Amino acid sequence: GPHMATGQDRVVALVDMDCFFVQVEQRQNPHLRNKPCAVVQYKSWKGGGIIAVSYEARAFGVTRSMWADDAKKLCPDLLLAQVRESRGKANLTKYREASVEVMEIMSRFAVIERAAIDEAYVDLTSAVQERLQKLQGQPISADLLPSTYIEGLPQGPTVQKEGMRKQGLFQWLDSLQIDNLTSPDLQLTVGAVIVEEMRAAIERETGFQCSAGISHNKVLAKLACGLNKPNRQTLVSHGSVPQLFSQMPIRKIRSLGGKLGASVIEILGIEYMGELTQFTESQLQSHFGEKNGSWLYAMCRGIEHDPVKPRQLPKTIGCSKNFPGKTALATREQVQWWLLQLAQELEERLTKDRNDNDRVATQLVVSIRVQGDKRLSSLRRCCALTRYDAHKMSHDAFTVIKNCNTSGIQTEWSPPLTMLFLCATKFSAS
DNA sequence: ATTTTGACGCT
Ligand SMILES: [Mg+2]
Ligand SMILES: [Mg+2]
Ligand SMILES: [Mg+2]
Repeated sequence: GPHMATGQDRVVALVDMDCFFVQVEQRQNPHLRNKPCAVVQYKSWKGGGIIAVSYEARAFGVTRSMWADDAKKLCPDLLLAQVRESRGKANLTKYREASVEVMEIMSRFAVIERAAIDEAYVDLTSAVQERLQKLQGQPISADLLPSTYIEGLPQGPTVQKEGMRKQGLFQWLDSLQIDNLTSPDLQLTVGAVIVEEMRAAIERETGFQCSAGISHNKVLAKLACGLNKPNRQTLVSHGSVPQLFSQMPIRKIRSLGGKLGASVIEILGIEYMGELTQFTESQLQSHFGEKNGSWLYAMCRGIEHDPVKPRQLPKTIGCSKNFPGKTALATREQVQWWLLQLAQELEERLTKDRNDNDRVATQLVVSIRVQGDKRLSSLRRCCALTRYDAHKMSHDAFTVIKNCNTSGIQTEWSPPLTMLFLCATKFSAS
């Protein structure tokens, strides 16, 4: 009891831009605003592959990883914006630059960890301490939390969505003990006030709306963020965890959506995160390894210690192209031309990175796939990156892969290549 | 024939 650590030491937020690439295109083209629309890359094969979907289009069943032609079957009025194509390939620069806009706003409020192009974790512990001092024991008004849900409320003894939201927030604020500055529930509540202000700043200064989760760690913040989308934020308190986890499929927790979570389900014969509490830490370690076992033992109790890392910039700058079916590169000239295209985009992005961020990549990673291999990568080789020169980088990549050609013939490349990937890594200050 | 990314853990 008195020594049971409860994982209530931090306030952590996860901010997730709503249907991000779609909003970028809708800001640029007002005709797309408030319409079923999607972002598609390429157009020739089946109308293009959808990679982002507005909530209006999601209502028709349109999803990511859908061909545009099939999406149009579900949603005949679906509007489409195409990813830019440069040097023969999709180019995501517009979305990377929009991401920078949002990340730089978030960084004015607190230390952020860039988790993906459209999401960042925020460590709000210190900001919450400061705001609690500025308030002077003053109660927190519902008006400070106009888009916040309290997960698990209302409970106990209106039929509209905003009405339920307000009833739950009222119950929460009515229970709060605002005079105890060390109360974790109060700390989370102030965190949510700050996140309201952060999301308001993002929308005012970029036009982009986002959702957010506020809790005591990254996994719960991420889970909370998805509970009320779009354009809303959700507070998941420590006390809400038992009910929340009692019917939460294991695959919904970050890192359990794949083979490990499937093994948890199969080996333990359970379905819901909360069912994990009935195993000892040693039992979970025995099935899933020392680190996974300890992590699961604490996580099913709502506890995790993974820090919000101070990293606003990506650690790698990469570019890749698949060559599916019959487009597979079967000649040396082909391989060299496409290595050059990838290397030129990489050089452009690298030079911009060096100017903006005072750093230089030192390693070039080359990865290829050969036809007939279920693995995403068939071969991954590194070499030195000493000069931001596209021709040199393409030559080096060719040098490190050229012995993969099993063909005895001079030009022909066998087996044909279905993927090329150049990645700049190992940055150093400059 | 989703494609094009990005981070991290294992050995
Ligand atoms: Mg996201
Ligand atoms: Mg998103
Ligand atoms: Mg998504």
